[PDB]
Amino acid sequence: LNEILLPEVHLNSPIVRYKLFYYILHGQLPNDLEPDDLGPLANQNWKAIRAEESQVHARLKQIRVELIARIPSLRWTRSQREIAILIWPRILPILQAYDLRQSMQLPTVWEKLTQSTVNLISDGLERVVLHISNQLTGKPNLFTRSRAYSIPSTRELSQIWFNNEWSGSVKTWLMIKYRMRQLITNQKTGELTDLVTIVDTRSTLCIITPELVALYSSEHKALTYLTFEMVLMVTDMLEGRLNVSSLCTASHYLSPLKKRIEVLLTLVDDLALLMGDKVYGIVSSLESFVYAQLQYGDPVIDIKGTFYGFICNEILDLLTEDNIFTEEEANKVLLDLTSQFDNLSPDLTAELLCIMRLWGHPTLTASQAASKVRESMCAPKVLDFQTIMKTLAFFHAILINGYRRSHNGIWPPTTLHGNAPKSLIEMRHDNSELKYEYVLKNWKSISMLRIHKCFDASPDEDLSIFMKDKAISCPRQDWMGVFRRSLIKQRYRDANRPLPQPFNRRLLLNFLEDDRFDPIKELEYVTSGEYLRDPEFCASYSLKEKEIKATGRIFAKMTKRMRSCQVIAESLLANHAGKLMRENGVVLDQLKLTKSLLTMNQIGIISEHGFEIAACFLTTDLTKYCLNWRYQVIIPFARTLNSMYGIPHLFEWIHLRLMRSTLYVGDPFNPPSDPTQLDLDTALNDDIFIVSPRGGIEGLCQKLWTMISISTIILSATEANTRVMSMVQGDNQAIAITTRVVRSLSHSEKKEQAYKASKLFFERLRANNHGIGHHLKEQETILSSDFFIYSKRVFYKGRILTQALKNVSKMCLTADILGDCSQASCSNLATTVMRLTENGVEKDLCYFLNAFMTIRQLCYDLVFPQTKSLSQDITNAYLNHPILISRLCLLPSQLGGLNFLSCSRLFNRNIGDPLVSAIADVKRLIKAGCLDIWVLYNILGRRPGKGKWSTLAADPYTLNIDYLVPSTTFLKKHAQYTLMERSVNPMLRGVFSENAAEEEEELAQYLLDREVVMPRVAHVILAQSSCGRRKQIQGYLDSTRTIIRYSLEVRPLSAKKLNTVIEYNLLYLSYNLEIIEKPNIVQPFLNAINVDTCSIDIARSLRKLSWATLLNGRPIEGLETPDPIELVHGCLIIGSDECEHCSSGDDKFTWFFLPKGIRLDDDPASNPPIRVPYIGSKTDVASMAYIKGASVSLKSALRLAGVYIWAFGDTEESWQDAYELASTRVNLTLEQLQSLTPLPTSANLVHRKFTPASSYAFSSFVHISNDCQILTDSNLIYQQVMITGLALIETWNNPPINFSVYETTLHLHTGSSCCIRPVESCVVNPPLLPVPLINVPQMNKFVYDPEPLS
Amino acid sequence: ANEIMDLLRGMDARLQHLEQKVDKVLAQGSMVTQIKNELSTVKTTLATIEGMMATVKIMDPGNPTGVPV
Amino acid sequence: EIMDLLRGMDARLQHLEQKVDKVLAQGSMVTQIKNELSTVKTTLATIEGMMATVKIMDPGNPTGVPVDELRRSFSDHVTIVSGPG
Amino acid sequence: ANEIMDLLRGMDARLQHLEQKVDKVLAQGSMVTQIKNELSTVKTTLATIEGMMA
Amino acid sequence: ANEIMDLLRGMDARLQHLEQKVDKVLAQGSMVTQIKNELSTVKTTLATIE
Ligand SMILES: [Zn+2]
Ligand SMILES: [Zn+2]
Repeated sequence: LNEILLPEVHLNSPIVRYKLFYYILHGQLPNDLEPDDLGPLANQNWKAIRAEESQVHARLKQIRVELIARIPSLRWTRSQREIAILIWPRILPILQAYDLRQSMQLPTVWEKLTQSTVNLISDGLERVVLHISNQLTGKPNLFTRSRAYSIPSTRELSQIWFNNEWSGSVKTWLMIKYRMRQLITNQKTGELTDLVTIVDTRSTLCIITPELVALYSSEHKALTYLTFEMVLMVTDMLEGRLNVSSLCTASHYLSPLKKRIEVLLTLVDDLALLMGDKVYGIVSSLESFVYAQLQYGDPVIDIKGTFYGFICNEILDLLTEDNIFTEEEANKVLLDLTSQFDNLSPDLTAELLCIMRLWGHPTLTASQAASKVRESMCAPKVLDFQTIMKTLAFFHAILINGYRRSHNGIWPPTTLHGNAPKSLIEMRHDNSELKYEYVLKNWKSISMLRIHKCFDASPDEDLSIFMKDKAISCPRQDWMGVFRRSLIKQRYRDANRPLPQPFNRRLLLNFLEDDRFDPIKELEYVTSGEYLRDPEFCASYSLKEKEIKATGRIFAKMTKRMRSCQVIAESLLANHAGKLMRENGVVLDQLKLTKSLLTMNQIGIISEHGFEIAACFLTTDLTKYCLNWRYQVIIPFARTLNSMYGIPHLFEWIHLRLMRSTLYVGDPFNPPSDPTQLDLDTALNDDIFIVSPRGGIEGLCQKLWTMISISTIILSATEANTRVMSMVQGDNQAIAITTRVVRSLSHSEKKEQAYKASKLFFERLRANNHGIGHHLKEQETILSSDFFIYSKRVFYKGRILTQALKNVSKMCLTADILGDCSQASCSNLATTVMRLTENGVEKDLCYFLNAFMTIRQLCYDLVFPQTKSLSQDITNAYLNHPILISRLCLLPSQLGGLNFLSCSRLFNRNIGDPLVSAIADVKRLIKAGCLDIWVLYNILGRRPGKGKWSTLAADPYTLNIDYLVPSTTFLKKHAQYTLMERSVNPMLRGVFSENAAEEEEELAQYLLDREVVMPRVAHVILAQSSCGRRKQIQGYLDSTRTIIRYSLEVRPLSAKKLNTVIEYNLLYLSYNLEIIEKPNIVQPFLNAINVDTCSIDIARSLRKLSWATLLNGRPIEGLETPDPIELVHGCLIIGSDECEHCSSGDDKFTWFFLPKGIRLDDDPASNPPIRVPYIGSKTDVASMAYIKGASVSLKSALRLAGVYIWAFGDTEESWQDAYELASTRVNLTLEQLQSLTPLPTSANLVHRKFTPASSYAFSSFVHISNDCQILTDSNLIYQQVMITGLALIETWNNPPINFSVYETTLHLHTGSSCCIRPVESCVVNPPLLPVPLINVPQMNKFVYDPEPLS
Repeated sequence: ANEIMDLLRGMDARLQHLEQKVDKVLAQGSMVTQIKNELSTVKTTLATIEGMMATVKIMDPGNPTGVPV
Repeated sequence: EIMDLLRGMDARLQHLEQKVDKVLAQGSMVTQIKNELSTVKTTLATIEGMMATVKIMDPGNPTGVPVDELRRSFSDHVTIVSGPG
Repeated sequence: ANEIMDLLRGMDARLQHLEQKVDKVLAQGSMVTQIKNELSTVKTTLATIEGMMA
Repeated sequence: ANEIMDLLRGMDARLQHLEQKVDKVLAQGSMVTQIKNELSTVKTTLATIE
C-alpha cells in the first residue's frame, strides 16, 4: 500500500525552522546556532528525547559520526574551525557549488536520452509549424515575423535547457530528492537497514537520510542541513530558475529580461547571506516595485514616482533595520536592484513577477507568525459612527435596489422609521428606486429601516458545501495534541496530568459518519447561543505554505460544529443576499468578468476616428482588512441580514466567539515556550498565543466584508459626485474613476484633469475606510492614469500584460497527485504550455517546448523509476529505443499518447471534439515526417478495449481503448465510493446504492442500444437522471490526499488492484507498445484512410471500429466537430496582395481587419478607436410556460424530457419514454410535464481561476465580419473561427512588436473545405429494450421532489 | 321708551365689543399654527437622536443583541 | 317682558365678559410656550450635533489579563429594538 | 318700528358673526388637544432615554 | 320682535354652551406646565452628556 501513498513530490507544507533544529539537536549535529535561535527547543531535556526515537538517533548519530570522519575540523568548538554551518536562507549564493556530478549517472542518462529523442523530431516539428503557417496565412513567416534573429527549434530548446546554468544544480537536487524519497519509503515500510546514503563527491559531501540531508562544500567550506520539505523547496525553486532562464534565452520577447533577472538573483542571493530569513521582505518589496515602475511611466506629473520613491524608502528601511548595510551601502544596493527594472517595456516590467518564488520561502516560526496577528488584532481601533451609519444607509439603499431589478420591481418588506420624511414614505409606497443622490442626504432615514424577511433561504439549499473537506481543530481540551509527543511529554510528566489525545478527525468524515444531521439543527448552534457557552470550542491557526510575506502566513481551523455553521452562513449569504448587489462588477462567469474588466480599463481610451470621458484607476490591496474588522462596524449589517434571512442571530458570530477564546498557532515542532502554561484559557498574549482576538479571520465571513466595502465605495463615490465602476473582490479591489473633460484638450492635460477629479474621491474613500477603522497606507493604495490590478494581473492601456515567466516557473517534472502517472504529468505540462501561449510567448516556441517537455517527462519517469519492478523488460524496451519515446510522446492523448496539447489549442481554448483535433494533429505529424502512417493504421486497426455501455455515455468523444483513465482518477473514484458506502448521513440516505453500476449500465444501454447511437444525449440524460444525480453527489466529494489515505486505510484495496494501481505506468507502456513499435497487420479496407482524408471521416471510422464489440457496426452520430485549423484556409492580405481563395470560387469567409498606425502605450487619439474584443460567447428558451422558483430536480427533468424528444423521437411511445425518466426525479403528471417542457428544437446538448485567453493587445482594434458566412454546432464552429482569426492577428504582431505600419486583412476562408457537412437528426428511434428498473430515492430531497409545483 | 331703544342701543354696541375681544382671542390661534408645524421638527430631530443613542447601546460588544422577530 | 328681554341679557353678558377675561390670559401662557419651545429647539440642535461627532473606542486587551478575568459579559443573546421597532 | 326691525335684523347678523367666530375657537381647540397629545409622547420618550443614558 | 326676543335666547344659550366647552380650553394650562418641566429636565440631562 505504501507504494501508492508516496511522499510528496513538490512543496505543499510550510518550512518549519524548529523541525530542522529538532533534527540537528537530536543527533548532536555540529552547528553554531546561538541559544536564542533554538527557542523552546533549547530547554528540552534532550537526553530523554534521545532515549526514545532510538532508530532516528541511530541514523542521526551515524550521520554525525560520518561528518566528523570526513571533516575532522567539525569537532572543533567555539567556531574556531573554518567550516561554517549555515541554514536555508544563507545557503542561497552557494547552491551552484554543490555538483555531485561524478558518482551520479542517472541524470546523465536522462539528459542523453532526452537529447537523442528530441534530435529525431525537431525537423518534423519545424515542418509541422511551417505547414500550419502556410495553411493559416498563405505565407511562411507567421511565427517568425516578430523574431525576424534566432529561431529556436526543439533541438535548440533541449540544448539550452540542458546546457544552461542551474542545469547541473537541478540534476543534483533531482538525484537528492529521488534518493531521499526512496529512503522515506524504505523507512515507512520498516526495512530499518541501509537507510543512510553517502555520495561523497569530491568537494561536495552529501549524506541523505529519510529525515535530513547534510551537504558540505569544500570550495566555500560551508555545511548545511536540509529537511525533506526544504529539499523539495530547493529543487522546486531551482527548477523554476532553470525554466525562467531558459525561456528568457529562447524567447526573443523575454530575452531582454534574462541578464537583468540573473543580476537580480545574484544580488538578492548575496543579500540573503547577509540578512537570512529577512531577505524575503526585500523580495516582498520587489513584488510591489514592479507596479511602481509602471507608475513611473504615467503621464500625470503629480502621480509619477510616488510609489517608486516610497518603495525605495521602504527597501532602505529594510536594508538598514539590522544595520547590516550603512546608508551609503543601502543606497547602492537599492540602485543596483532598481537598475534592473528600468528601460523596459510595460509588459516586460510586469513579466518580472516571476522572481517572487525564485528565492524560495522563509523559514517559519509560530511565535513570529503570531506576533503579526497579535499586533493587528487585540489593538485599539477608533471608528466613526457617522461613517458607519452612512455606509449602512447606502447598504440598505443598495439592498432595496437589489431586491428590485429582481423580485418584479417591488421593494422588499420594509418598515419605515419615525424620522423617515414624507418623501421616503412616498418612495416606499410607490416602490421607487432610491437615488444615491437622495441616499447621501437624509441618511438618518435611509438607514434605521428594517428590511424584514425577504428570502426563504434554507440551510440545506446546497449540498456541495457540506461535502467539501475543511480542516477542523481539536477540542479546547487536548489542544496540545498537535505538538510532537516528545516535547510535551516531559512538561506533562512534571504536571502530573495525562498525555493529550491526538486529533485526526476530518470535517467531511464526521459529517458523513453522523446518523442524525439536520442543517436546521446545525445552525441552532449559532441561533440559540450555544456557541458562546460551548467549552469544547477551539480555533487555532497553522502556518501557511508557499508564502513570503508575514501577513497570510497562517490559516485558521475551528471545531466541527463551528465550521459547519460558518459554511452554512457563507452559502446563505452567497445564494440570496450577495446576488442583490452588482455595484461591483465581479461575477462567477469568467467571460463577462474579463469583458467588464476590459471595458473598465478602456473607459478612457477614446480616439479621433465636444466633450470626452477620462479615467483614473485606483487599486487597493485588501489583505489586512480581515484582521481590522471589528464588531461595531459589522453589527448593523449583520442585524439587517439576519432580519432579511429571518434568522435571529447567525451572523456576527466570528467576532463574538473570538473575543472569548484564546487562539494559538499550531505547529507540531513549535510547543509553547513556557512549560508551565498547559491550559488555553489562562494563556498570555505572548509566544504563540493570541488572547481575545477582536478581529475576523481570512475567508471567514468574507461576503459581509466585501458587501460593506462595496457600500463604502458607493458612499465615497456619491460624496465626491463622481461616477465609478468598482471591481471589489476578496483581497484586491479596483476602481475606475470617471470624469468628463474637453475633447480638444491635450492627452497629458486630459489625464491631469482626470487625476484632479479622482483626488476628491480618493480622499473621501480614505476618510470612509478610516471611519470604519481600516487605515489605508501608501503600500495598499496605487493610483495610476494607465493601469489597475485585478487577480494579480495588470490592465495596462487596453491590454492585459503577459506574466508568462510566472507560469513557466511552476512547470516541474511531476504532478503531486497520488497516482503520479506519466499521463497526469504530461497533462500538467500541456496546461502550462497553453498558459504560455495565452501569455504572449511565441506559439512556435510553445509547441516545441511542449514536445520537448513531454519527451523530458517520460524519459525522466523511465530512467528514474518510482516503483521497483521485478521485470524491467518494458522500461528497457523504451530506454534502448528513443524512437519509441518520440512516437509515444508525439501521439495525441486521445489516441493513447501523452501529447495533451493539440495544434488547434495554440489558438482557441474551446476545442469541441478532441478526437477530430487529435486526428488532425496526427495527420500533420505524418505528413511532416514526425510519425509514420503505419502508426495511424495500427491505431485504426487496434483491437477494441474493455468498454461498457456506461463508458461510452459517461465520457463521450472517448474511444474503447484501455488505460486512457489515469490511476489518479481511479483513486479519487475509489475514495468517493468508499466514503459514500460508509456515509450514514440523513441527506445521503438514498444516494448510495449497491446496484449503482449495473443501473448505470442498464440505463446507458436503454439510451444507446438504439438504431442510432448518440452519446451526447446519453450523457445529458444520464446526468439529468436520478442515477446521474447520485453520481454527481458522489462526485461532490473532495477526494484529497488525506481522504485517499483514509479510504485506502479503512477499505483496503485488494491484492490485484493494489498491483494494477502500483504498476499502472508499466502496464500503460506495455499496452502502447503494440502500436508504436512495428507495423502490425491490419484489416484491408483501412487502406482507404489516408493522410489527405478529412479528420472527421477518420474520427467516424475510428469510433465505429473501436466500439465495434459494443455497437456491432452501428454508427455513432452527434460527436464529430471540425478541427479549427483544418477548417480554415486563411490568407493574409498586405498591401497589393489579394486573396487566392476569394479570387478562386470560394465565397465563405470570416473577415478580420487591423488598421494602420496603432502604436501601443501612446496617445489614444493617434491610434484607431479601441473596443472590447470578442472573448467568446457563452450560453445565451420560450418554454410554453415559465415556471419560476423551479427546484433543481424540476429543470433537470424538463431538459431530459426535451432532449429525448428532440433526439429519439416525437411520438407517444417516445413520450412514454421521457415521462418515466423524468419521474425518477420529479412527480409531475404527463400533461404538466409535456406543457412545462421547453421547446424540443435545436437542443444545445451543452454539459460536462482567472486565466485570460490572450493579452488583447492588437485584438481590441480589429474589425470582425461574418457577413459572407452562413452564421448549435455551427455557432460554435463560427465562434471558434473568429477566435482563431483573433489569435492569428495577435501572433502576427507578437508582444515584441508594438506598432502596425500597415493595415492587415485576414479572410480565413472556411468554405471550400472538407470538414463542413450537413446536419440531420431528430429521427424517430424506438428503444429496442424494456425500460430498466430504475431505483429512485423518493424520500431524498436532493434527488426527487414530491411537490415541484404549487 | 326712548330709553329702551337706547338700552338696546347699548345692548348692541356691547355685543359689538364682545366681537372685538373675541377677535384677539381668535388671532392668538395663529401662534398655534406655528407651534404644531414646528413641533413636527421637534419630533423628527428627537427620534433621530433616539435612534442614535439606542444604536450605541446595541453596539456594546459585551451584551448580545436580539432583534424582535 | 322687555325687562326680561334685557335684564338677563346683561347678566350673562357680564359672565361672558368674565369668561373672555379668563380667555385672555391663556393666550399669554401661549406666547410663552412658543418661545420656551423655540429655545428648546435651539438646544436640541447642539445635542444632536455633538452626538453626531462621537468617538467609540474598543478598549481591547492591552493589559493581557487572562480571559477568565476578561469574561464580564452576558452570554445571552438579547432582543432590543433599534431605529424602527 | 321699521328702524327698530332693521336694528333687530342687524343684531341677528351680529349674532351670526358671534356664532361663526366662536366656532373657530372650537376649531383652535382641535390642534391644541392634538398637539397636547403629541407633546405627551415626547415627555414619555424623553424619560425613556433617560435610563438608557444613565 | 317677540320672535327675536326668543331668537337670541337660543343664540345666548349657545353662548352659554360655548362658555361650557371654553372652560375645558383652560385645562391645556395643565399640559403647558408639564411640557415646561419636561424640557427643563431635558436640559438638565443634556448637561450630563456635555
Ligand atoms: Zn477571400
Ligand atoms: Zn476536413
